[PDB]
Amino acid sequence: AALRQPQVAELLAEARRAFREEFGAEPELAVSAPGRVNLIGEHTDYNQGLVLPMALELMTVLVGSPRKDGLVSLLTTSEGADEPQRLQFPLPTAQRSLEPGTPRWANYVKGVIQYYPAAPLPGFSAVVVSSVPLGGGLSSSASLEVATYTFLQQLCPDSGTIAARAQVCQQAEHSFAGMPCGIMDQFISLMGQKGHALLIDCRSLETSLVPLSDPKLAVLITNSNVRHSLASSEYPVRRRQCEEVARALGAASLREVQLEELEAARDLVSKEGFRRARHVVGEIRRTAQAAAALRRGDYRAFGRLMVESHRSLRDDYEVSCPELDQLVEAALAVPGVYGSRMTGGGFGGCTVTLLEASAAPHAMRHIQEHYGGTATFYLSQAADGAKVLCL
Amino acid sequence: AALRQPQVAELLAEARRAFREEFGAEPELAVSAPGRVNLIGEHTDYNQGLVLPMALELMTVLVGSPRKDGLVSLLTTSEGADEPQRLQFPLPTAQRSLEPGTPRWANYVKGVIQYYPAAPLPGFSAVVVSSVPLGGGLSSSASLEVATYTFLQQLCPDSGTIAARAQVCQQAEHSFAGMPCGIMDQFISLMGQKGHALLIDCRSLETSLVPLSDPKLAVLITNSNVRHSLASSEYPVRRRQCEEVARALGAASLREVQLEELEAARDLVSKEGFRRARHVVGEIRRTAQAAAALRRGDYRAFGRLMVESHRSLRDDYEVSCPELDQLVEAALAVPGVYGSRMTGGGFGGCTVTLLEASAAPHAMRHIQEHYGGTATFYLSQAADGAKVLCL
Ligand SMILES: Nc1ncnc2c1ncn2[C@@H]1O[C@H](COP(=O)(O)OP(=O)(O)O)[C@@H](O)[C@H]1O
Ligand SMILES: Nc1ncnc2c1ncn2[C@@H]1O[C@H](COP(=O)(O)OP(=O)(O)O)[C@@H](O)[C@H]1O
Ligand SMILES: OC[C@H]1O[C@H](O)[C@H](O)[C@@H](O)[C@H]1O
Ligand SMILES: OC[C@H]1O[C@H](O)[C@H](O)[C@@H](O)[C@H]1O
Ligand SMILES: [Mg+2]
Ligand SMILES: [Mg+2]
Ligand code: NA
Ligand code: NA
Repeated sequence: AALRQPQVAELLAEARRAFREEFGAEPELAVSAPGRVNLIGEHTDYNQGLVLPMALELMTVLVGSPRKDGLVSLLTTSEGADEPQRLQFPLPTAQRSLEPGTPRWANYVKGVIQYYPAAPLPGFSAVVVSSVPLGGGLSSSASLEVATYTFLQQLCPDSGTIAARAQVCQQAEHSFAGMPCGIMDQFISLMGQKGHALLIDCRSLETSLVPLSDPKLAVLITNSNVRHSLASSEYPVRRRQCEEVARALGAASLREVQLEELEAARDLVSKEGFRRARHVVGEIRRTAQAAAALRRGDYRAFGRLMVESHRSLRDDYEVSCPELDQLVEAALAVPGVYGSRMTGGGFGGCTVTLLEASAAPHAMRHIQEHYGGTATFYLSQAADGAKVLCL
Repeated sequence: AALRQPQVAELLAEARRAFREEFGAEPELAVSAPGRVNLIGEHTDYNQGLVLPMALELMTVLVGSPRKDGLVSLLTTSEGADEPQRLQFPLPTAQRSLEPGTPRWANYVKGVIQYYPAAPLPGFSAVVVSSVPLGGGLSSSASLEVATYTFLQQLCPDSGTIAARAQVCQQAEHSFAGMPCGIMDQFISLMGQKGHALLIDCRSLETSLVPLSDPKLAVLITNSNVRHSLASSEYPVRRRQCEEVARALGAASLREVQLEELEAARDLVSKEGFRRARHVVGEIRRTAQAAAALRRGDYRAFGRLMVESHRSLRDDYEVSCPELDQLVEAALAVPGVYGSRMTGGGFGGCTVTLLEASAAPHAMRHIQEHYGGTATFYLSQAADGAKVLCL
């Protein structure tokens, strides 16, 4: 059975209750920002590549009020954050910028405040609630960042585009969480549309909505509930390796490189560098092709490209893990599935399976049996992106 | 001088004031929906073609409150609107539906109510204010429809998609306003992102957000301050003319006819229908070429394609008028101007001019000095789509 995904009104109700308790009054302001699953296009965003994510009904809700004292007071209800669940700190000033510290979870919020481009920002009181599993590879980090950004807009309206907001949150993750992420997770949290995946061009920042308007078609997310300790360990190593292959080929990014230049420049780069870069040029072509397939309603072919994505991620990019491999195989055994693959950064988190809606019950029953650990499941539809909730 | 474009704060404050005077208390809810300019792709939307509009900073703001008495009570502050500017009527029920009546401006709101897809809808009191000029060709009609729709979502949440909202608003315009528009104006008012043009495929309802972030580039809008009612007359004539050329060629729409295939099929259709179809099929091709020029920052190429769109609308489609053609040829004589063309329906309304930012002041002097009438100007950036405003 799939996990019940609580609606915005339920999270917003728990957020109001926890806030009213903590601060002594009803909060004035509220926002939501969703998590995400990448259908295909993994380890391409920081290579100026193509990705095809959708926003989930799994989301972070922030409620709060402005203060007059220039302090920030936070409570997260998520049990997976490092303690304390409470933190206060002063707004950054001309005299003193914020610095990352403990607890680590608040570094995400500190970073978005630090880089928020509009002034004057007042202090505020806020509670965070989330149905996005922390560390699940469904972007709880981006969801928290974009909820924070969208809350700050309610206190002090910004002047810029949705791309700039995504880049503020990305910068927060780089400087304050030490995670050199690409733009995808922030961009989909902001830009998601109900009943659509987004083809995102991480070079141009052009976005194409592709309809997911088909009740025969189900996206199943399977959480391995494994988080191996290569996560924010081997991810920065892959990004730097890609960037060295590009510079040693004289390209601004691997987006500017094709498999034929790469094969011809094999002696200019490490054996490992070649393999990383082979995944990325392949993956960019696969996600352009997969987008076109999805538009024409050719699920068979989209599934094929998904399974080629998994193989490439597992062997050439080495960011899968026995648990994710086992889920992907178990899912491909089930009559009615088009494809299955790891989604997110890897070394744990979730798989994304595309299949016939009528197969979902069997798919779940099968996968859980044929999995060593304990999988949770989500039947997900493409959700809206970040919005204001008027209290 | 460009005409001042009021900010959302100034429009909220006017709407609340008018709402306090009329209904005796502060409104509970607020929304906004923008007008639009079409950069290229005219009279293609209802031919299942391509369009490239952007949302304007000109907008409609609805503020209101739910009622318990199943009544709708409305006031517009637009002095352009036909008398009376205030109106009360019951919601439709099982037995009885709303019908188009008088005043005509209220039919846009009656229409969105009648075809609003979710229940139950309470009665409501609302004030509308607008900075979109009524009848000026920047789609005050779609702006009013989308702001009404977005307001109805606050009373009674809907569960369909962004495209289904555009269709409800299009249907209201067809049945209640008697104007068989395509989907462009409703779609951009819903889907507009600040700093972006929207490439809409009106066959697949696929959309691409294309960035417009060269601040040396500007979009000048010149209102002719003319409108002939050769327009409400000839729009539906052009539409059926297009439908009978497709039928006569065995195609579902002119989107299925390539330009060279149409040139070789001259003998299948009237020499009038032929020229109508040549505009359309060629405008669809020009829009894909214009999108591609935008993506590589070729404003010269974009500009020349706008001028071909204009010459085509003037000669082949015959929906320009002397005022629009004087405005265009005056703009093209200004150094720094890339292109100029009539935008929207025709027979009046505005031109759109792509020029160097630093040339705009000279262009406004030249165009006015060389125009037989009284031009008004707007220097508009790509703006946001419809949204909720929290009071
Ligand atoms: N709602 C939340 N409350 C507290 N901390 C959160 C919340 N959402 C995310 N986090 C923080 O972000 C971290 C997860 O980010 P990351 O390791 O990139 O995984 P993912 O984004 O894939 O879930 C958590 O360990 C925690 O620090
Ligand atoms: N804010 C408004 N208040 C009242 N009526 C409005 C408003 N905005 C639009 N309308 C209605 O829409 C009509 C104009 O639409 P139309 O003739 O299609 O021109 P356009 O959409 O190009 O401005 C007005 O005459 C009026 O009936
Ligand atoms: O595709 C891999 C994926 O991994 C993590 O989710 C990062 O946050 C994204 O930017 C992206 O790099
Ligand atoms: O492109 C011409 C244009 O004309 C009018 O604005 C209609 O409202 C739109 O649907 C479109 O057909
Ligand atoms: Mg993350
Ligand atoms: Mg109109
Ligand atoms: Na199991
Ligand atoms: Na004049």
